[PDB]
Amino acid sequence: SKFGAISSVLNDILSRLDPPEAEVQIDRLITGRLQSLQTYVTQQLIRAAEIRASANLAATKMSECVLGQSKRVDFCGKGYHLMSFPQSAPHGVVFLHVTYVPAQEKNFTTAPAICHDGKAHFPREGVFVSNGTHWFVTQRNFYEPQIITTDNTFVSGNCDVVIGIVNNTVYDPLQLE
Amino acid sequence: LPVSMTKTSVDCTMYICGDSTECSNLLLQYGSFCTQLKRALTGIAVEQDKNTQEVFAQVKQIYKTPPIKYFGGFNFSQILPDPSKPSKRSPIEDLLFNKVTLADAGFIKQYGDCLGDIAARDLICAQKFNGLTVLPPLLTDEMIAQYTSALLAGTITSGWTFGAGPALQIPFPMQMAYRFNGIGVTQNVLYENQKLIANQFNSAIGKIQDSLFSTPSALGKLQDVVNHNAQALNTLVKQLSSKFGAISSVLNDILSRLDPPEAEVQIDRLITGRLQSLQTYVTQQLIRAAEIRASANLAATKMSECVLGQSKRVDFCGKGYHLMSFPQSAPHGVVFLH
Amino acid sequence: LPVSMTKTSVDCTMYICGDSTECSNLLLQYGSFCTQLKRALTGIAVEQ
Amino acid sequence: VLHLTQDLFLPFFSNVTWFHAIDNPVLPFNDGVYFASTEKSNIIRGWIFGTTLDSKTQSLLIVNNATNVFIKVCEFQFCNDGVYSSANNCTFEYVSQPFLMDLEGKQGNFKNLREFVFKNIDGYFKIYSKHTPIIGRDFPQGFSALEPLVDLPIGINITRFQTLLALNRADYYVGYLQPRTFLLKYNENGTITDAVDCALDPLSETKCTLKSFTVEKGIYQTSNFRVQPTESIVRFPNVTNLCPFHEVFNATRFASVYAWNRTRISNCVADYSVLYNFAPFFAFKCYGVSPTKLNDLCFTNVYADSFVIKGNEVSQIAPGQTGNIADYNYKLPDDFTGCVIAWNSNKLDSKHSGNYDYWYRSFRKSKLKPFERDISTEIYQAGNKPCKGKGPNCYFPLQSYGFRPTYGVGHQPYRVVVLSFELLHAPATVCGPKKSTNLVKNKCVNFNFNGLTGTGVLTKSNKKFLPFQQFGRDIVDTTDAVRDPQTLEILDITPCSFGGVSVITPGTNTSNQVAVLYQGVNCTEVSVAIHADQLTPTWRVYSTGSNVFQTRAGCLIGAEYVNNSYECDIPIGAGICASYQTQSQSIIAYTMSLGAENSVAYSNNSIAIPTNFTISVTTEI
Amino acid sequence: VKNKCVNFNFNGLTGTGVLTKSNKKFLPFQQFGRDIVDTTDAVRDPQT
Ligand SMILES: *[C@@H]1O[C@H](CO)[C@@H](O[C@@H]2O[C@H](CO)[C@@H](O)[C@H](O)[C@@H]2O)[C@H](O)[C@H]1NC(C)=O
Ligand SMILES: *[C@@H]1O[C@H](CO)[C@@H](O[C@@H]2O[C@H](CO)[C@@H](O)[C@H](O)[C@@H]2O)[C@H](O)[C@H]1NC(C)=O
Ligand SMILES: *[C@@H]1O[C@H](CO)[C@@H](O[C@@H]2O[C@H](CO)[C@@H](O)[C@H](O)[C@@H]2O)[C@H](O)[C@H]1NC(C)=O
Ligand SMILES: *[C@@H]1O[C@H](CO)[C@@H](O[C@@H]2O[C@H](CO)[C@@H](O)[C@H](O)[C@@H]2O)[C@H](O)[C@H]1NC(C)=O
Ligand SMILES: *[C@@H]1O[C@H](CO)[C@@H](O[C@@H]2O[C@H](CO)[C@@H](O)[C@H](O)[C@@H]2O)[C@H](O)[C@H]1NC(C)=O
Ligand SMILES: *[C@@H]1O[C@H](CO)[C@@H](O[C@@H]2O[C@H](CO)[C@@H](O)[C@H](O)[C@@H]2O)[C@H](O)[C@H]1NC(C)=O
Ligand SMILES: *[C@@H]1O[C@H](CO)[C@@H](O)[C@H](O)[C@H]1NC(C)=O
Ligand SMILES: *[C@@H]1O[C@H](CO)[C@@H](O)[C@H](O)[C@H]1NC(C)=O
Ligand SMILES: *[C@@H]1O[C@H](CO)[C@@H](O)[C@H](O)[C@H]1NC(C)=O
Ligand SMILES: *[C@@H]1O[C@H](CO)[C@@H](O)[C@H](O)[C@H]1NC(C)=O
Ligand SMILES: *[C@@H]1O[C@H](CO)[C@@H](O)[C@H](O)[C@H]1NC(C)=O
Ligand SMILES: *[C@@H]1O[C@H](CO)[C@@H](O)[C@H](O)[C@H]1NC(C)=O
Ligand SMILES: *[C@@H]1O[C@H](CO)[C@@H](O)[C@H](O)[C@H]1NC(C)=O
Ligand SMILES: *[C@@H]1O[C@H](CO)[C@@H](O)[C@H](O)[C@H]1NC(C)=O
Ligand SMILES: *[C@@H]1O[C@H](CO)[C@@H](O)[C@H](O)[C@H]1NC(C)=O
Ligand SMILES: *[C@@H]1O[C@H](CO)[C@@H](O)[C@H](O)[C@H]1NC(C)=O
Ligand SMILES: *[C@@H]1O[C@H](CO)[C@@H](O)[C@H](O)[C@H]1NC(C)=O
Repeated sequence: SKFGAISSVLNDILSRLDPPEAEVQIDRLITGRLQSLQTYVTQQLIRAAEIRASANLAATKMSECVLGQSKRVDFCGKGYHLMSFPQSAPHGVVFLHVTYVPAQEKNFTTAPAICHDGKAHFPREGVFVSNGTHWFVTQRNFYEPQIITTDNTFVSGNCDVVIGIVNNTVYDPLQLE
Repeated sequence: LPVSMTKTSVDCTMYICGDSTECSNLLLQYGSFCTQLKRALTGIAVEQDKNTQEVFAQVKQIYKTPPIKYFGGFNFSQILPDPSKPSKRSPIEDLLFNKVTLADAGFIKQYGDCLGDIAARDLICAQKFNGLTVLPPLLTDEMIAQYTSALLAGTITSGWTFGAGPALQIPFPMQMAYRFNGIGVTQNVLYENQKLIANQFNSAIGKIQDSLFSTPSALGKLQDVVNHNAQALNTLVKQLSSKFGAISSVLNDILSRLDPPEAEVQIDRLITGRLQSLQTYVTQQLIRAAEIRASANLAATKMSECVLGQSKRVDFCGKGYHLMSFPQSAPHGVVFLH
Repeated sequence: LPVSMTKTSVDCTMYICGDSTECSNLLLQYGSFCTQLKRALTGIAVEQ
Repeated sequence: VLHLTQDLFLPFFSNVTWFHAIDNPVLPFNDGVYFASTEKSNIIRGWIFGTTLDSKTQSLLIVNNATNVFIKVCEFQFCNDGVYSSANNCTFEYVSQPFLMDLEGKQGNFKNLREFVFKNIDGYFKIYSKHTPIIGRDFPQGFSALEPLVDLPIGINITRFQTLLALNRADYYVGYLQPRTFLLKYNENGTITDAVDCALDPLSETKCTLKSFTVEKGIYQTSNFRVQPTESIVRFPNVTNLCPFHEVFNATRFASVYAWNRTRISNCVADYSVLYNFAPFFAFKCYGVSPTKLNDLCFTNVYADSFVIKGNEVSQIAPGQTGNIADYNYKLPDDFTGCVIAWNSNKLDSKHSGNYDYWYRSFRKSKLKPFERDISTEIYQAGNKPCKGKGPNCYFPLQSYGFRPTYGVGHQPYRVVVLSFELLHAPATVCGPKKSTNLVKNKCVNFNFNGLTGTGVLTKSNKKFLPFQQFGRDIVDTTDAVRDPQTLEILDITPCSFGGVSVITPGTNTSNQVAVLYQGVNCTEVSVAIHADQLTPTWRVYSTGSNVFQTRAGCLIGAEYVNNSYECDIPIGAGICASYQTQSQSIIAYTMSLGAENSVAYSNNSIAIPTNFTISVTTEI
Repeated sequence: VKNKCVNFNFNGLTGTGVLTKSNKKFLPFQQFGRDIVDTTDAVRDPQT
């Protein structure tokens, strides 16, 4: 690009103009090329800052997803994250987020707590769920109904303050023995 | 958190050489200094679109609130969309829109009334007079509101399950119990003071609306983004009245006043001034776009964690033990209710 | 981890034209090439 | 390589006039001519060029023959049918190998399609050719590049153009070139395989600005569009009094340089033809303005300083000049906007026995700052004497411009006047002799209001212009409103149409159909502009009424709006996305579908628990 | 001289570099060479 000079070839305008004549044109070419190089350097700096942001993100992703299980949702892939496997790529990394995703689900019923005898029973972990006629306890992300026993649930309440409690019988493994 | 900035599509040919064949011909002597700037602005605009996409388009399926709205006592009418309003936005979402004023909408197609401006032609007409336009966002503030409605309805009817796979309905009292159990307090606490916690939730939600209403500007970040963009654009257009050492600052004047072989010098000075100013604008826009991209990535992470689930990371999703987070769309940004 | 850098607030008027009225008048013909820099550095310091 | 060039080319799918033969029309020539023909053996010898083809202007002739050519530059008279009858002032003969080549495969079936291209760019007559043995019966459509044969710096004026015939006992394909931008694909062997115009189709323009021949699916910002003005209005003031240039020029006692008579010229129309008439010019060197463009300018005030000075002193009078006159007598300011007029006057500043009436200052206490008169007779001090008189060490400051009818050119009494203008923002009382056209409103036009040039749309206003107000602006210092000089009314000024064109296309491997999006413009405006053919874009994309969609982001031409909702394929802006969908295939724009409409089954006591699970591995890059 | 760093003045085209035989397909009117970035690549030898 001539940048408003006589020509865009250094070896030409040097051999075609004595220093004084060339000087002015050489100055024009320098002030054009130097400005273009500054533009390139600034764009490279900004792109390198962006790539450093992406690389810090990738390093965090590796340190969390790869070297461990990440409890933060939608960070290591969509769904409940299980594990990850890095794969080297040209000028980058590729992750293989292995994720646990739920499937077919059924309306059953639910209640915040179960009142056996004047006392409220809450699940130690999991949901209170009902087939429709026999109440059950089960985990949250998988339907594994279990008989509601005094070890599956902890009792704290008075059967009169919980909104939505349901009458049912809980089981204890000690009375039989 | 800011999510996006105003998209501009600077055209150097019109900006630097208003309909001047001689000026354009001398500009072709500067090489592809222009296609670089046009490409950079195109990349910034696409990057803004991608930022909004990442922040909001997190849920593939658009959910809706049930026809009846009784969430175990929790009063969500303040953040749920209002069917009565034509724009279908939340009461707390309307305040943000009314508390932010955009200098140039971009989606105005204002041409035709600059002649009809009657009074002094405004900033938008002036910018159009010199090759400086604003593109509109791909996602309108009406469908972004529907994204936010989907995100909000998914977190009140399905807890965090919709952030993983199929949205599994769960009563809000039980979702509250599960969030409580997620921070080390047993469910019986919630099921024994459900009425009290519902009252506290309603009071806090109600009093945040007044806290935003009466405050001068708590949205200073979004208004800061808007002011920075408008001010950079105004500084850009103001450089068209700088002589840069030329006889005059009007190309049509110095072209109609000087014959070509002499006017080439003044036009070259004008080129070398205006190109430098335009490159300054482009570089500052690139830096601001990098900052906004960082902020939008942070906002996307905050949405994905705080909204689509409970975050164990302390002080990340608000101060205290995080329970949930309701996003609310704002002009060129997002507002979370931790 | 770095948390902040030095807050610089260079003034273009003196930096380019040390107490020279002629240089100030010539700089004025460059438009707002100065307020931009001053605002940028003020924003940098506030952000620090 | 995909090198992009900007030169004279035949526009793709342009108009080419096909002739016959069995008288020989004189085709006009301008910006180059594409020539093609298809003959059995030989029926076209050569071509004739030049202006008026007579013995008054140089002409050309490129007649071929069996073995060589006969290129020449001459001033032939006529032949009305050897090929001429006059070679008087005629040179630059030329002979080389014959342009025509013919080969037959033992059969006259083959009719080589001979194509030629000529041009006259800065002289240097260029000729390009390529012989395709392919019979050109039906103008072929495959690509065939053109190789230069000869290139001779003719250096004449060519406007008309003719051709020659043969004797005996379907051809003449002619097209006209235009300055267009082309993108050319070079083969690995250095030939050209395919080229695409860059002002023909929206797809072609996108392909040009995205230099390639395969354009992937997406939206590309290519250029902008501008409503070119239709009329050009010039509204100069309501005054017709010619300026007093005649009086100052018709004067005779032009004062000396020490007392430069300065006349003020205002409230008049300056037609510098009278400046030319009373002026055997010697030095019309103008600085702030071009002397050619002086009848189209408006100046706030015009000064005329007249003073007779010597031969060298006129070259010594200039902005920031130095010397005995430009330091103590008359100094022009550095930023002078105007010029000097000098013509010899040896009949009015001369007589027998001599004349010494004029004067000039040589001795001043200091330099004369620009535009100051220093009429004073104080003897210059030398040494330290307060001497008041003449003699040695006591010098009378100003010496005499004695003028007689006998001096050398360096000493004749040159009559010099300077014209100083003030070309700034203020009601101009002095303007050129340009006529004041009518005023047209609500239509993009070029205006020259009181010398304020520009382009845009004008109309009525409800401003409160104070009586002294004359202009309008905004916080950005851009001329907004101009008071009409001959109507005293307020007219706002609008941008021409400035916007931005983005072409929306699927991959060229899929289809050639595209969608054009004009940014931020009501599509009625671009439709009337298209119908008036005042739009800068030349790719006139079709408008069948079904392909127009006033988007919130501009308006879309070439895509039909469907009320359905699909996933966003090509982003447009403002909730609109375009995609290539079957009908049998066309481009459709639609409001983006944010996702499948779903309603959850929330209830007081209804819960969903997954009875099964899946493991999915997603990828992140 | 080929395969050696030399300063060339080919028909007024000045520059420095290394030259060698090519298998180009220069057209008979072809005289110079270049590349995608428009830099002189090949020169037809005036005397060969
Ligand atoms: C309640 O949950 C019961 C699971 O124990 C289901 O009852 C089963 O019924 C079969 C006979 O139909 C028994 O053989 C078995 O032992 C078990 O009791 C029952 O289907 C379920 N209720 C509903 C409505 O699904
Ligand atoms: C669960 O079972 C309780 C006794 O086993 C029920 O309490 C009864 O309440 C009635 C009034 O509804 C009293 O009249 C009676 O004396 C006894 O206290 C309780 O109602 C029941 N709850 C449900 C939801 O079935
Ligand atoms: C949920 O919270 C809403 C807050 O806007 C309540 O609306 C209120 O309606 C009354 C009129 O009855 C207004 O006076 C008040 O200003 C407010 O708009 C709404 O009733 C409430 N609903 C429930 C079920 O809690
Ligand atoms: C470039 O020129 C080469 C030299 O002629 C071509 O190679 C030739 O290919 C032909 C067959 O087409 C062979 O018969 C010959 O021996 C030689 O290999 C080459 O094809 C050509 N490339 C083009 C035109 O794209
Ligand atoms: C410069 O010379 C001009 C021509 O002689 C003067 O203009 C004229 O002056 C006469 C008086 O001599 C007027 O009657 C006439 O109307 C016209 O103005 C001009 O005044 C003179 N200026 C100076 C400063 O000497
Ligand atoms: C949970 O989902 C699995 C796959 O998503 C089921 O496995 C299937 O098993 C059948 C045979 O029964 C195969 O034909 C099929 O390809 C798949 O492997 C699994 O049965 C299912 N389990 C339940 C309890 O629904
Ligand atoms: C639960 O019941 C509702 C009531 O019709 C139904 O719409 C929903 O699909 C059911 N969910 C299931 C079966 O998972
Ligand atoms: C070529 O000329 C014919 C004859 O009028 C006309 O119909 C046709 O439109 C012209 N070509 C183009 C591209 O306009
Ligand atoms: C053809 O033109 C050449 C050019 O001088 C001439 O010598 C020759 O006599 C002409 N005729 C033939 C048959 O070659
Ligand atoms: C050639 O041109 C000169 C120009 O003065 C003219 O006098 C002369 O007659 C011309 N030769 C002719 C006509 O043969
Ligand atoms: C060339 O001829 C045209 C047609 O008469 C004329 O208008 C033009 O001025 C001529 N140019 C020159 C340089 O003679
Ligand atoms: C003065 O006016 C007369 C009018 O006839 C004209 O002939 C003469 O040339 C003029 N002189 C000058 C110097 O303009
Ligand atoms: C302009 O001049 C004409 C002729 O003297 C007159 O009729 C008209 O009213 C004038 N207009 C203005 C605005 O002075
Ligand atoms: C732009 O939109 C339509 C289409 O042209 C029409 O009402 C008018 O031209 C403009 N309307 C407004 C409100 O600017
Ligand atoms: C179909 O599209 C038309 C506009 O082309 C619109 O007026 C109409 O309401 C649409 N119909 C439906 C059912 O959306
Ligand atoms: C939930 O309970 C409330 C109050 O008891 C009642 O108004 C509402 O209709 C119930 N909804 C369902 C789905 O049971
Ligand atoms: C150059 O000229 C010499 C002497 O005339 C001759 O021997 C040689 O073949 C020529 N070569 C070329 C390439 O013209």
